[PDB]
Amino acid sequence: APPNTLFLRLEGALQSWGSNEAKFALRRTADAPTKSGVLGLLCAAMGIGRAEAADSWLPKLANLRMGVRIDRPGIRWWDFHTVGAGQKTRAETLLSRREYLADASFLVALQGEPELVAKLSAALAKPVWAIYLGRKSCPPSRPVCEHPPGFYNTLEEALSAVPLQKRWHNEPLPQILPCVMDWIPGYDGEHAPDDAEIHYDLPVSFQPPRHLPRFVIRRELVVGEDVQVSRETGTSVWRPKGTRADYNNSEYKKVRAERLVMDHAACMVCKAPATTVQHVNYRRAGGKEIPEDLRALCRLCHDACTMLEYGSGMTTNRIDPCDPIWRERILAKRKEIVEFRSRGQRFRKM
Amino acid sequence: LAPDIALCGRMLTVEAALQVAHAISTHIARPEIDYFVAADDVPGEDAGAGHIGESMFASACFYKYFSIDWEQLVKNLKGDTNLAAHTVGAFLLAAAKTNPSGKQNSFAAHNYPDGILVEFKNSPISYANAFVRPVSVVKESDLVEQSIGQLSNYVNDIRLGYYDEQSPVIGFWFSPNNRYPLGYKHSKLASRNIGNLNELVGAVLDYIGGFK
Amino acid sequence: MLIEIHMIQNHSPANLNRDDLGAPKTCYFGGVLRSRISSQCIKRSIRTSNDFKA
Amino acid sequence: MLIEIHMIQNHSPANLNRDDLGAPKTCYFGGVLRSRISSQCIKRSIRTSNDFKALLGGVRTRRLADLIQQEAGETECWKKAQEILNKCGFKNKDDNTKMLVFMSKDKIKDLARIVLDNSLGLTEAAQQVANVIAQATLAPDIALCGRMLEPNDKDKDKKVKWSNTTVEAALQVAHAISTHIARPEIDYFVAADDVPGEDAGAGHIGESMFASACFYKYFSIDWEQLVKNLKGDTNLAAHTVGAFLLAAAKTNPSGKQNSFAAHNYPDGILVEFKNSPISYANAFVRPVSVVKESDLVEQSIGQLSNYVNDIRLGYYDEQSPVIGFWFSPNNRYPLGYKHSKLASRNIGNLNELVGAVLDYIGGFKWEEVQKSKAYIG
Amino acid sequence: SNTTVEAALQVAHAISTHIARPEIDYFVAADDVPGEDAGAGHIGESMFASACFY
Amino acid sequence: NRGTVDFIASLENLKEGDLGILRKLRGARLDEKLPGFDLFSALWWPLRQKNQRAPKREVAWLIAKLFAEFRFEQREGATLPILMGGICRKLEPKKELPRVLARFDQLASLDIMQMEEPLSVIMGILRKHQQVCLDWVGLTDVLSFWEQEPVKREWSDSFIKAYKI
Amino acid sequence: LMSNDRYTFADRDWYSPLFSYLHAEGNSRQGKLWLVGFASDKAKSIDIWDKIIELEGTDTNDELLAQLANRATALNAMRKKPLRGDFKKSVGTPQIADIIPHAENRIAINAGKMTENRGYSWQDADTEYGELLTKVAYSLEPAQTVDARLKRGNFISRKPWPII
Ligand SMILES: [Zn+2]
Repeated sequence: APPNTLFLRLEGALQSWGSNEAKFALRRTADAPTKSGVLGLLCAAMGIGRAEAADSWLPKLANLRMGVRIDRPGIRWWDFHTVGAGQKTRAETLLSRREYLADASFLVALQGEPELVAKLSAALAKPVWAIYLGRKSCPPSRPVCEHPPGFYNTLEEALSAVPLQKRWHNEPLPQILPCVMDWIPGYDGEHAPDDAEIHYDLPVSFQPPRHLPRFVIRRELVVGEDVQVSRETGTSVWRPKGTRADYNNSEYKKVRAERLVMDHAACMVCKAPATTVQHVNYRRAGGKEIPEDLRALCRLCHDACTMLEYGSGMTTNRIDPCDPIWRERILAKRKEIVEFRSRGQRFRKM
Repeated sequence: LAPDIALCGRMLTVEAALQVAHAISTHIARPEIDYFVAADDVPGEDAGAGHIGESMFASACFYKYFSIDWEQLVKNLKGDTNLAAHTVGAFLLAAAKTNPSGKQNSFAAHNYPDGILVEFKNSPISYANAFVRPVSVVKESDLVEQSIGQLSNYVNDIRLGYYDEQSPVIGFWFSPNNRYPLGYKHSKLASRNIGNLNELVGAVLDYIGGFK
Repeated sequence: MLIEIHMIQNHSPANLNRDDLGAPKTCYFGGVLRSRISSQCIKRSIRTSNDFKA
Repeated sequence: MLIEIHMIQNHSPANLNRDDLGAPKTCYFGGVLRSRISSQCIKRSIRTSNDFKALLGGVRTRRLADLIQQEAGETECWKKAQEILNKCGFKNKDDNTKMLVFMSKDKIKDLARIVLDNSLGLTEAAQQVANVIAQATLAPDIALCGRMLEPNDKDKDKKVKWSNTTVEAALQVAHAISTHIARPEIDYFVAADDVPGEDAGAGHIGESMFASACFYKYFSIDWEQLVKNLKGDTNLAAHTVGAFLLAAAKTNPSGKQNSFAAHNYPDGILVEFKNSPISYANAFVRPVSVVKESDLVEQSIGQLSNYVNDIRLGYYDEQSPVIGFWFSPNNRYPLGYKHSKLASRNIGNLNELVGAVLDYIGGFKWEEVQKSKAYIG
Repeated sequence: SNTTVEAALQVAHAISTHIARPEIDYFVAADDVPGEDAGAGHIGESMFASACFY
Repeated sequence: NRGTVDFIASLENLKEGDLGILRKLRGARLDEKLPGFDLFSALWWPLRQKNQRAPKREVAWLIAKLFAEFRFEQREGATLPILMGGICRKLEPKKELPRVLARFDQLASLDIMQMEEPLSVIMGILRKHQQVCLDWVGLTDVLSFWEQEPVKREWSDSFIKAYKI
Repeated sequence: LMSNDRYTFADRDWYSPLFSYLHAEGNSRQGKLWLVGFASDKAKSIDIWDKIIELEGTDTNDELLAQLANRATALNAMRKKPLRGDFKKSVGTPQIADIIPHAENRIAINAGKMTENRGYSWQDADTEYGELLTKVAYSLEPAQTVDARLKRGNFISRKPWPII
């Protein structure tokens, strides 16, 4: 089946779709992408300049029906923007305020002719020029060409075949999804209904910018009956590995014996029958260590090594007994253990 | 034919190439206040009339995003590809070693980036969705390493989901003396992890067309 | 071709952008408040710079 | 050319800077709580010291009429001096106080000779004192901190003409931050009655707050800006640079010092000449934590050396290198862990360090630049 | 009039030259006249320490 | 956890001699005196070699010393913030309550090495108000995972819930 | 455009003229009301906007309507209060001023009910600031201690105060 509709995902950290009430200094977003807004994004996708687009490309593109579904309705944030005149000639500074929509997501569906939709979707996979969201200081956070086309039906049906993506586990959700749709003719309701508002977003020209009124209707959707909630992919919260060493799984129990044969049953520093193994590099533990990470030791020398690294703040690189810099401290601790230990206490505890 | 007009745009058609976006921090904003007092050099010891004021400051770890249109820049220079490459390198140096001048005579926050990633792709994107969870600091980490780790996780997820389709992506992760690698294994999360700004500029320039 | 540059930059306690009142510029993303340095502030620092003049 | 100074200091339990509530000043860095000394405290405590005495050519006050009155030895013109100052543009804020004016101590004689003159009017007197105030920007302390004087105009009758009263600063002092987490503590005090016979009893536990910290301090001086600020005096600029370094090395903010007495000294001073300013505060995004055997200062210096080495290997360009000297008291604390040395010199005396700094800056000598003496009073 | 005199003596707090080791003393008061020795209680807590001060 | 429960049971299995051995060593490290090292090793090492999520050496040493000087019977639902909230809502709110609140709030800015003495102060306050029970296991887990934010949030939330009854 | 003393920028001054027009032979319904507002200082023009209002309600008490036509002063008094109490001339909390234009745009959805108190009230509108003042307080008092929790609890309770 030939494609009928086209899907656009508009979501970023900041975005702003200006309205006609922005006349002198205060620039305001309306609530949602407009027809003239998205049909400058499509025009910049196929590389059509401000001239040569009004006479040819705009009338065919304006012959479309589009609807916007709103999730994360956005929080309006204002910005104090100053333009420095000078740095006519004066040292004056012009002040203005600009409005942005923070943390918003919009799904736009444009329905029309099949091959025009195919050309538009082919253009969106590699846009000719830079693509932003309303103003050039607002890049998208998700790819615009993220959902495939299809031979769907009228805009309410086209705004139901997209899942509602989430981002983390306890992400709050709205039960209602308001949607804004273009009015539809048909000669039964040939006159505009009572609940229809008027928007000035029908583009004709861009360099001497020209906009025409367009009747706009509003509807609603409910999650669970029309749109199914999806789930996030990947991992968001990042934590260091930090694998605590285990002395009970089979892999470490075989690696330890392999190391105890690699050194011929001799403690490394004092050269006595080794009964234990001490790690050096800790960033392999949990059952993935290599025999080169481990060094064989006896009870006295490993107790001295444990004493020497109790509160030293060593995370991954621990004491290496083969290092000839740690020899003196290990020998002194061994002498202290020989002088002060009591075998009776250890024999009594076990 | 000046670089300052073709790349940045008009002084005050001539469509530019830069897409400097708003720099948004990767954690909870923590505004702090300062109670300064305009002290008097002459002692006087009379007529106090307290001079308590307030000035707000903050400290944050910002994620900054930039884009450059190569075709638009080339059309702006009408064919001087060497000049275009030189301007790209100059911007790569400048945007890395330049800070805003707001209140730097009292705070002097002359810090340097802790990691720059240069990518080439067809569609545009911004990794702002990586820090949808504010970064919480733990015992064996700092804020910078955790921000870089979250960026690595998002890059891993994107390259697992959005890749192939006869369009492989290329990364050029950089860090000063490689103190902050972008993840561990996973094909190093990008191409070569290099530790010098000049090497990064050279790598990008030699990737674009084998320039100088 | 579309070159993209991403940077992570930790800053000392400072005040690099201001509202009309004096506070640092902020924004909202992810359910919290985040400190923000505006787009037109960064473009003005990159332009008219001694690095970009040399 | 920029001269940067990075210092590591450790302080005894004290309270060198407090807010309106009396608690020591803190801040947030790296997601943890640090301890802070405000930059305006460091600048004031440096410029008002026994080491910066010869270069204190500026003054900051609202009572300029009192200065005019004390400059003479008669009944003076105190009321009409305040009337002239009201005519100037230093209007009373909410009909109270004045506006801060930074001016040289040299040019007050012109103010005395102009205000007292009777062969003129109030408007011309106001214009003349405004003109001489706008040309009082030649002092070592005004050449570093910078100035910005702007009247509210609410009293500008389009009769007093003003000029370029702003002086671009040459010295940028950062807020000092602790290299570790902040641990504030509360000292509890009771004021005791001297009379042995009280015949009463009631709890009167007071509340004082203090903290001890290892501070990292950062300074920056623009050499080319100092020449323009001082109109082209290389000797005066060199003397100011040397005296500022010597004062910053051996001074502390005079906070609650009669009860805590925490006159400590830095354990490391690194002075570097650069083309663009760089701060090393990112060394301490990970806080310094003590271990079984460690100085806090030694660990802090090791972290500083690690980050300095990382920056030098990372942001390296042969077009403009950086050369720096590292000073410790009798080489008590070497830069690092006796490995990966970076500093081009290892000084062990502060005077030799200042002499080497001046020698690199202009080939001057410290015993030679002391001849450039500013206003002392 | 002026009732402020600048102090000519600076005294610092005395800190020990080693890690402090606080200790607890468990006193119990004794009744001189004999009574009932069935859980006399009064296990007290007196904190004290010995240190080499600077 | 199970290593923590076994560790607490082993600590309560001790007699007066070993408790005195641990009591003589308050304010000291682990690598200083041989009898304390031997006793703690013989009490802790089999549990560490069996259970992978046993408490770390520093945390276990701190709990051992605190149990030595401040012997409290193990009970569930008697966490430190709950008892501090129960005690704190009995004093005047002008002088004493801010002092005890500051003492309790000092703990958030300390790491695990420099925390024996403030915890000893808090447990001395608990002992002065005739307390004979404590949750050693929950305190051990909280100290094991301390630098995180949710653990401190739950600590302060439990304190508020006990204080505002 | 600028926020100064005695004015905090909140946008959409629809509440200002809804007293005088509803006081002189205008207390009817006549369908829906439409306000056209042009703002300028001396010679320089600042802004032009318009607002539609569903006004099919009944009459209203004069006191509550006069309190409604004082929201600019109420919000300025909200913003001017400092964090811990310093007075003098402080700008109060500027972070509150960033969230005011979003909360006022949510209130303006139910602007017909708000005027005639037919389902809305000032105390009903005070609950809109609760969702955002918690997010502001998590930034203003970021410590995980106990006094910080009490400070957040006291800061959350800020509401505009109707004055005439
Ligand atoms: Zn051995």
